[PDB]
Amino acid sequence: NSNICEVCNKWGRLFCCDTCPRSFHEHCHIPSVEANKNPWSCIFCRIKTIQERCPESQSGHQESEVLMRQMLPEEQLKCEFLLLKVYCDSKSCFFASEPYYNREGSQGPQKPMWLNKVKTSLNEQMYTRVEGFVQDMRLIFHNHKEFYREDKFTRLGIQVQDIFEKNFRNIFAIQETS
Ligand SMILES: [Zn+2]
Ligand SMILES: [Zn+2]
Ligand SMILES: [Zn+2]
Repeated sequence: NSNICEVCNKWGRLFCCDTCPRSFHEHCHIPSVEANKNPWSCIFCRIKTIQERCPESQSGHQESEVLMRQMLPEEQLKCEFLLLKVYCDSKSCFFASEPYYNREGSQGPQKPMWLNKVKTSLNEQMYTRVEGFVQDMRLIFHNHKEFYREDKFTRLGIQVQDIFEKNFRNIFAIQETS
């Protein structure tokens, strides 16, 4: 197994996957690493198993169909993995915790949003459809663009949104387009 956390790239108290060489901090894995379960398989292994069981699940889909799916166990898992993929980028630190807004010439957003809040919402099964999760994720970056306006700090929102969007298209097998 790896000697660093797959998500945050630091050593510490790590839990090791039994089916691949990844390791995790307890609250870096999503969902949080399970108390018992020997063997234990991480979210990367669980996602690979879904595709292996149903190879046709990788054929191209329309985004509009994906968004309307109900959050059954497999879609819940895919959203947890997509959230994890955003936490795996170090620039996710800017969007993890509750923001505040006091900048000359800007007003804060109507509905603030952040990664930890989305993490809690997923854990408490508050989203009924994939659309709920995706809308909150996109809102994080949209609020950031709007608030920071012409400051070059707006680019962090662009960069982290690109990681989200790429991973969304991969995990949910969105039909490739020009
Ligand atoms: Zn970690
Ligand atoms: Zn694994
Ligand atoms: Zn199948």
